[PDB]
Amino acid sequence: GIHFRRHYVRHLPKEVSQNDIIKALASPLINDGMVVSDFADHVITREQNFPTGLPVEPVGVAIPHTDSKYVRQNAISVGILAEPVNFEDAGGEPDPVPVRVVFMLALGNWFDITKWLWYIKAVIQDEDFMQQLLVMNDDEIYQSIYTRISELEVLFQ
Amino acid sequence: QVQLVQSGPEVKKPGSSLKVSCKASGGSFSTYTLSWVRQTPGQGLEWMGGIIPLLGLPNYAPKFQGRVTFSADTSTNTAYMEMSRLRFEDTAVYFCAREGAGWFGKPVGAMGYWGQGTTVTVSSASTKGPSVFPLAPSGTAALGCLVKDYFPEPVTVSWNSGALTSGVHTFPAVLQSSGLYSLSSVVTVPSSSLGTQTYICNVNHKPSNTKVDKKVEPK
Amino acid sequence: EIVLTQSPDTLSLSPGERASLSCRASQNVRNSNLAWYQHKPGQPPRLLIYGASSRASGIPGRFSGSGSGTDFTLTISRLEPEDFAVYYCQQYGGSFGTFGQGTKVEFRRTVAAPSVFIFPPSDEQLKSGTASVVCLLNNFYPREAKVQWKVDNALQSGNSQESVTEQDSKDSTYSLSSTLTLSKADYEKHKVYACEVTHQGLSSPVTKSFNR
Repeated sequence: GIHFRRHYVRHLPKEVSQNDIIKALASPLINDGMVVSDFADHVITREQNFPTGLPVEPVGVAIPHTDSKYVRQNAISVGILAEPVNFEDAGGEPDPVPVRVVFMLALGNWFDITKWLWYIKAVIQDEDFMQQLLVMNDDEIYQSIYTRISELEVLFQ
Repeated sequence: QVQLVQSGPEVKKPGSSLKVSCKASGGSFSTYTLSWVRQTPGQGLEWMGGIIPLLGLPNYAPKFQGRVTFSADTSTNTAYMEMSRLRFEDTAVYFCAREGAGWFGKPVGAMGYWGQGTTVTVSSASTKGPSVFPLAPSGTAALGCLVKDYFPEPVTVSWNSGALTSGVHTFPAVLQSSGLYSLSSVVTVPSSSLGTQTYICNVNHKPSNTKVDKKVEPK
Repeated sequence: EIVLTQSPDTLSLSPGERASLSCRASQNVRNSNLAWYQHKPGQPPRLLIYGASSRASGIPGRFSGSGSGTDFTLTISRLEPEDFAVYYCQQYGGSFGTFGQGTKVEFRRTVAAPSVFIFPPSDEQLKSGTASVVCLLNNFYPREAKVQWKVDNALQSGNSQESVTEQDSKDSTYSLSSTLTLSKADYEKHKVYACEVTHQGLSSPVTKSFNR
């Protein structure tokens, strides 16, 4: 059971590097005890080896993560960026991907990961919802994301 | 539909390195997991592990963590399994399986689509042609021919160029202490029919390019 | 580690009957992450059911799955010739997936005794310097049969190999071939070679011998 709270959702200031985005989004998970204390270091080392950026169509998406051994409780942290931040395309691509929205996934089970990639593909495909994410505030994007994953969960079963 | 095509059969020496490929002709498996299941002779299925292609995140069963390495390429839709320091115990049939998809592409978790399997043989033996010996008969009479001391698998046995098909039994090969396979094939035929007709067993061993047609008749 | 054990080892049924296969886990299977597979000789394993009870696409209505926690069951309401195969259960709730030992379902028929034949070493094979005697058991059911090699009233152990045919589609019987390997030197010394066959269909042990 993944834990999604308002505290995990946040807006990030401009002129912020990818490293700082990782540490900032992992900070609430570390404080809650959802992950290990140095969870951000394993995420960025994973991020350098395997790019997690996805192009989509309205906005860009990032899916940072790490091995399941470091995660203690399943969680998800969402970050909204005021200006596009460079992220390398997942799967391998020379041209960079301008990622506006970042989805940090901490999952303790390897088999659950594929289902959460399918949830993410579903929500990011909606062109109007991705572009409305930017204008909505933290509480508005949290409730919309919560409602959509809850809707997606009842459709999965 | 979506299908998985694996590499051909491989025979390798002990201590060698193996690499098997599995391409998904149908669709991109980038979103779904790709697992590897092996089956040793006379045993059951065994889960070696899997790879998440888009993320590149692998999972290894504790029994295979050391010598096995999984990888996948998303641009050619092909997954790879590497195994260094091959052993006699590594002789098996290796399967690749893509994760199943429910309605509207929901990942079920189970392995929905399977490859045809790759036979991997680990042995110090060399390619050798078989020696065919006859099993002469002595109502119902039984005759056959013994195919002995060949390597590697497999061999095909036919009777009267395919004309004889009812009552033919070809037994599985057994690996001998030397390291060479041995196989037997027999047929039951009326005792009165022995004198009229001659029965020839057609033995083909493609690895050694051996064709042997042996007539079998009373002692 | 989650270990799975299936029962029974072999299920002998006739078409039209109801099949029940049991799969048990040492620990609770997380989120009922279980799957049932069907494996036929010479074909890739086919996924039948995923999760506790969810049916894979294309599987007929016969196959159904039940269970939760540590106990799980596969049920085939009606059996047909295609359904006779080996069945595996696999769990994916743990950190790594594991399979079960498997259950073989086979065609059930009236018990039939084997027709036993013995083939002595051929002349061509005797020129090579190795002698192999072949004891053939043909069209017997059930599959379990014991072959014992005796040479001049001497029990032979550790110098023979046997293989069994898959169940015939037309008559649901089995055939067995046993080979006794000896050097040319040892073969010349002895005179009587025989294989003893014990089977449910045979009222008394059947012995086939030759002298050379």
